[PDB]
Amino acid sequence: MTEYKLVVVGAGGVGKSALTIQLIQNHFVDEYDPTIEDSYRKQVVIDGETCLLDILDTAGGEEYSAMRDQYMRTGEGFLCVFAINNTKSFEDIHQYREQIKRVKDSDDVPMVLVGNKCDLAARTVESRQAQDLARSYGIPYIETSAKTRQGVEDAFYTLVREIRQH
Ligand SMILES: Nc1nc2c(ncn2[C@@H]2O[C@H](COP(=O)(O)OP(=O)(O)NP(=O)(O)O)[C@@H](O)[C@H]2O)c(=O)[nH]1
Ligand SMILES: [Ca+2]
Ligand SMILES: [Ca+2]
Ligand SMILES: [Mg+2]
Ligand SMILES: [Mg+2]
Ligand SMILES: [Mg+2]
Repeated sequence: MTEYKLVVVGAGGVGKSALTIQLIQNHFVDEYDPTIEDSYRKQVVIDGETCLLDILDTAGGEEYSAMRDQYMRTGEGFLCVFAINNTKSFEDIHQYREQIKRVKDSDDVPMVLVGNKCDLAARTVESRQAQDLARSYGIPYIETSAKTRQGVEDAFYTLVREIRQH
């Protein structure tokens, strides 16, 4: 069956792990344990196709950049995650995108921009601001909450649908 190798990137604390765990394991991780490099695999049906998702959950932050380079190399699509209550995380996105382009040696990599923590009310990144960034990259913008599950399947499945257009 078809395998989709997805990679989740973005600043520390934005919810990469919580998103992945919610998708794969159907619960919300409330605590914060920084990630080094974790993988999850699960068989799912997406648009009638039985397939295997292989999801790489990466370490966030400029300090782990070198480590990510090699682990990121076989990624077929990337979720670029910021949190809607963390302006710096949004400002950091372009650096993650640039890393992706470096590791894939391509300007045309399947990606989705994800604004996570949309259950929180202390919003400092407005939807339109993120829409505009995504538009510049030619990719979708989707908001998610790993806490409530809002948008979580949509984000990951949309990434699969972007891979399929490549
Ligand atoms: N309210 C709310 N909290 C969230 C959401 N997603 C993650 N969090 C919280 O934010 C914290 C960090 O989440 P985590 O997934 O560990 O972040 P990360 O991006 O994997 N960090 P790292 O790069 O260090 O591994 C946790 O306390 C988690 O519960 C969300 O959608 N809503
Ligand atoms: Ca929990
Ligand atoms: Ca390279
Ligand atoms: Mg993590
Ligand atoms: Mg503002
Ligand atoms: Mg398209």
